[PDB]
Amino acid sequence: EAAAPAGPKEFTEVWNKKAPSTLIVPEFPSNYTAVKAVGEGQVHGDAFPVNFYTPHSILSQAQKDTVVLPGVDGYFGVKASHVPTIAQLKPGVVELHSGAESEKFFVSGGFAFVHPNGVTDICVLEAATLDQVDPAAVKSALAAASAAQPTDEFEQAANRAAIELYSALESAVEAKA
Amino acid sequence: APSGPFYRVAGMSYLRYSNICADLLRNVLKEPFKAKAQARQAIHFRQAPYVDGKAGASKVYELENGIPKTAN
Amino acid sequence: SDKGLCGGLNSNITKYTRATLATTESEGKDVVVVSIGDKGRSQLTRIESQRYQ
Repeated sequence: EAAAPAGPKEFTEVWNKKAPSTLIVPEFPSNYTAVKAVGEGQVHGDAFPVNFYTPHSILSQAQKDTVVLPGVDGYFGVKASHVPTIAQLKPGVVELHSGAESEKFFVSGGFAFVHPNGVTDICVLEAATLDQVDPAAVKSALAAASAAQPTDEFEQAANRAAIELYSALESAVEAKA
Repeated sequence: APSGPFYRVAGMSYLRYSNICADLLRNVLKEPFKAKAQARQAIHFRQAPYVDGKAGASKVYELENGIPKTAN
Repeated sequence: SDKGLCGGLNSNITKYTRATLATTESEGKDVVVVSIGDKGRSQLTRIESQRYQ
């Protein structure tokens, strides 16, 4: 089951069997991360590290005691020593709470990882903050989407993805305080 | 044929599905912010299959409103 | 890169991609070679002509 122990330092010696020595051994994306997953610690009671990430921007690297993530089974909540969870997220609202104050982003859909050391890793593509959404185009966009019933499977996968992002955005723009 | 979610059983990848949900979320922002998110919406590159080491056809991408929603 | 006035960049990883494609295949594997940038195809068919696709 474990018949090939690969790794970054193990790529050093085999590449030192077959490459010219005037090139040094190339670096790896493992070398540029200081936080792993299996190693014990970094929960310290109340606040765990969260990492809300988009491809284009980093939106939080701070510490929260709770995150509310919109999973495909529904809005769950990550407390401090939460179970390790690789959770797919539907279009919904990520609520990062550190106390009374709340930063609530509506996300496009993308995974969230709770790790065996308590660190949460939200990984979405588009993060629309709830105060910058257009409330006049949420209802105009679902109308053509609910009537476009086409004959191809691709747009049927694309229309089903179309209304479910809009419909969870109506319910995320109305009852905000 | 396939087994998986509703995008996977229709011949659509995860990257094509999750960019579509990022495509449609960019459109429903404020125009102070929609024009900013319009910049990362444009796709301009060209790919070319190389069969022999020398030649092949080429396929240019010029889409400004996001990923192709159509079946490719 | 696309443009080629960079000075030891697009051939430096071509030295490294030939050092990796001499490291992995010692067992008869399949390899498809892809380059991004105009200076990648113009220096990968020099070394790897059949697995460039």
